Amino acid sequence: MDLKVVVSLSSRLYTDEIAKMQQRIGCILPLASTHGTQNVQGLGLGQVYSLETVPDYVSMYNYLSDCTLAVLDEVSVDSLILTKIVPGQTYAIKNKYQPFFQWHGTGSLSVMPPVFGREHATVKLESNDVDIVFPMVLPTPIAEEVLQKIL
Amino acid sequence: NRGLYNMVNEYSQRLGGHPATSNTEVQFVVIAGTDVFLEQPCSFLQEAF
Amino acid sequence: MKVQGSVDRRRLQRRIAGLLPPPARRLNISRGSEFTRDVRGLVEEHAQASSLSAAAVWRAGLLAPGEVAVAGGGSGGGSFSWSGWRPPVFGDFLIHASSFNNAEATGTPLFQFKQSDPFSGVDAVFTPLSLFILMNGGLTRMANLLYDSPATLADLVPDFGRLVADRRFHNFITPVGPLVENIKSTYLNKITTVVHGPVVSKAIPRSTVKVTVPQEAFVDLDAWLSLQPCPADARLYVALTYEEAGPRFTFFQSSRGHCQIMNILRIYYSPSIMHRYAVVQPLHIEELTFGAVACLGTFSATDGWRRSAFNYRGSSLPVVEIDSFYSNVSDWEVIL
Amino acid sequence: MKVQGSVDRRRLQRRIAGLLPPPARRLNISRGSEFTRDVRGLVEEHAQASSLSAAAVWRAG
Amino acid sequence: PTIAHGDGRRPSKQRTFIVVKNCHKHHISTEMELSMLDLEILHSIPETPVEYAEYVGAVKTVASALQFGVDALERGLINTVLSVKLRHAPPMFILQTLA
Amino acid sequence: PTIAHGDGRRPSKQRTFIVVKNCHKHHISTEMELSMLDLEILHSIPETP
Amino acid sequence: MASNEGVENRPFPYLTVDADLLSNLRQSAAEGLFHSFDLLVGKDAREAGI
Amino acid sequence: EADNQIMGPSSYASFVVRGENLVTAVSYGRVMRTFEHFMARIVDSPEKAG
Amino acid sequence: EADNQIMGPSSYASFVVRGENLVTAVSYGRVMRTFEHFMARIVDSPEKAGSTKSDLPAVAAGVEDQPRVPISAAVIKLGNHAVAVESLQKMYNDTQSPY
Repeated sequence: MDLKVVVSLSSRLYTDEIAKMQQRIGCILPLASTHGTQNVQGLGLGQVYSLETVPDYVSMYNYLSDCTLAVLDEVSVDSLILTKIVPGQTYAIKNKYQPFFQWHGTGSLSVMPPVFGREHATVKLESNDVDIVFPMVLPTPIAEEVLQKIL
Repeated sequence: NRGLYNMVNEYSQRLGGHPATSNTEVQFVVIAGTDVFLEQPCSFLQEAF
Repeated sequence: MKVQGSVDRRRLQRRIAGLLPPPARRLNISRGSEFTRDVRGLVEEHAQASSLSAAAVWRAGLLAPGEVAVAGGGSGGGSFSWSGWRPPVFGDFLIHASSFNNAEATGTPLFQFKQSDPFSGVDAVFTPLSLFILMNGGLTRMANLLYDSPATLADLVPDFGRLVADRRFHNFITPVGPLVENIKSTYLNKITTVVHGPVVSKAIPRSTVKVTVPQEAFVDLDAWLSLQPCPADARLYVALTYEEAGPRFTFFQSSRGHCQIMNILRIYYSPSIMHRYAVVQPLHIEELTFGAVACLGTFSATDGWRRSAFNYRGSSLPVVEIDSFYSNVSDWEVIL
Repeated sequence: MKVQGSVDRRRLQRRIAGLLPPPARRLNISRGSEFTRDVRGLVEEHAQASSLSAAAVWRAG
Repeated sequence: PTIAHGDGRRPSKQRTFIVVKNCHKHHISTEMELSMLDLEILHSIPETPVEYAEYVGAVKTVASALQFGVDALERGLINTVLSVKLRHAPPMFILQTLA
Repeated sequence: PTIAHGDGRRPSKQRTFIVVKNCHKHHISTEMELSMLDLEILHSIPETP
Repeated sequence: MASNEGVENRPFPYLTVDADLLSNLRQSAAEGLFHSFDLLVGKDAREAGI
Repeated sequence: EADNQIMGPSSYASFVVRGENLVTAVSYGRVMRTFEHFMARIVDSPEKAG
Repeated sequence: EADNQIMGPSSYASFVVRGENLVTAVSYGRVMRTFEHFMARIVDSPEKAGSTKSDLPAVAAGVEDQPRVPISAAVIKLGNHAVAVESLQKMYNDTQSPY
């Protein structure tokens, strides 16, 4: 079973933006299409969390529930390689999320939309004129306190 | 303050701080060490006898 | 001629030849033959062990890309879709050796209390009997034999007075799953359970593992309730119940469904809700909650949960045992 | 223990020879000869000018 | 490599270390003086036996100067080796117990 | 190259440009289906016509 | 600390030396004796693909 | 139409890393196109006008 | 002194940077040492094990098969060891510089 997804870029990335995205090599990105070759306009949340219109919490929630998640594995000058998350498989993730929360073994992790600043969730790719945005992954007991307090 | 082996290396391979002059009437501090063939074991311990 | 495109025929055929064949099912049967080389291959299931030799490892097929071993090395390799057998995910815990009694049934479901000291290195893990003595014939005589000086368990949970009062004790306890392996060490034991997977023994000569629950606590929700369907699966549940007498722990079995079960548990606990709500505690802010429920896994209906004794220290305890368990933990749902 | 890392004979033999000759001075005049190609070596002024050609530029110095 | 233990201690898997060392460079030089009279009478030719004796004196002097320089190079090479060793020799009252 | 001029211009020295071009990569993929009946009956020997 | 400056884990044809270098490793790595050193544990011990 | 047909190659032009290119790809990350030609122009036939 | 003399090489072992080394030095910033050995173990003979006897010649780019001479020093034996002992104070004095 093939889980690899190759994201090809229209234009080569700057030597700086490679350093930015490599720092986030192990983390979950939601994927528009489940097919093997893909575009760059798909993976970010820039569609739902965008600079031009007002963002909604209940709109990003509806998206992450339907969407297909993925894990970053390697970044090239002109490429992005991911592996889909599907049932009946065990994955190894890392936590690289700018507001830092400690994780615990044998716990329950939750994938919730970024309720902190944009700057913490985003990596701007000026070369392709898009920003890729990551969902935040909290331990569920932490995610509940954060929700009801900002609410 | 740095590592133990770093200190051991710097002991011999780097001149200590402001050592005294030799074969002079009084002892000045030496900036340029040509003859200088000295070594000071109390700078390590920080103890005087 | 021109080199056929970029793609090369007779080179993709070889590569796709490996991917094509699906696993074997629906073999034809002849009473004359009645046991064949064909019938064997369909039945053999390729155990995953070895004798520790570089040549013997290739024989068994441990060094294979898929998550499960395919025997014969490359031969018969590339099916990758066969009964969706998923290996178990084991968990490793480091325990105070005086906290865990070594004489445990090898299959008993475990529970981990989430400590509140940062950067620790040891964990607190409880059996159904440890939880009995902590929460304070039957379990009373047997649990006290296994665990004397209940103080050492009270030392692990220092807020237990506070937690059961605010009715938030359950969310710091996370179910982990049945025992699989236990190393017996003087100071810090090493316990291995199986979380989210077919509970299977890792010993060298294989033996079937069956999760065991004391019969005093286990309550068949399906018989107490007694056209209806007969489905394949049945599920095991736990209910932590804050009563007037004190917190309590019970296990349940039924194959109805989640929305139904949450209704049957409210009917089952109606006598005990009225009592607490009238005798001792009418009302307060935090003290409103009654209890929680979680699901511990799915086992086969129509079988499982035989009854047996647990013999230790010249005294027995009637215990039920479930076969072919598949550990699968969900979070706690408040019943009230 | 054989020869040396920086051998004196090898360096002194070739490199030293070019640096040694200093500009000539006080050549003695012989009335009998009255002029030689040697006296030209002392007098010559060695002016710096050329013809724009690869072979002439090298000749010019 | 490791040992396999019967205790609970979590095991170290296969481990490898990778170390990198670098060069250090050194320089050596010496100066010599040669007299202009010496050089000029060397590059001239003698016309009388007194000037020929002076000539052989000049050639001996220049050869001795070059030999002096070469010997200085050799002494300096041995000197720099010994000084590198001395730099990297830690003291004995440290090394005896640290070893 | 350059041109030599009698005017007052400041002389343009010998000039050379060094230029660099980089590769671009493209990926391509298709999907095909095969039914389980087809994938099965291919491997079992057929007896009847 | 200053982990690795010129360490390169490219696959090389490594020369096998009988001298035992494995006598001052975790002690030297712990405090610090090497300018640039890298520790590769577990799966990372393999040779990297070219 | 003038000629209504043309001529052209039928096979591709293959490129592989075989020898010193392989050893440089291992030891050194970089790889050279026509390593043999670079050798021929640097060491084999130097001081020759291109 | 158990020996009163030792035996050692009489000329230094060379390093020459001509060939594929030259090509890689011109094209890329790097120079390989024993490019021949790298190539022999990579492309000319892969899938070949590692042995110290097998690799001894390769690591022996030095004194291996260089002429032998006697060198005058005093040797002393401590236990299993045989160690030389020297003093260059004469080399420093006959130049009138501190030892």
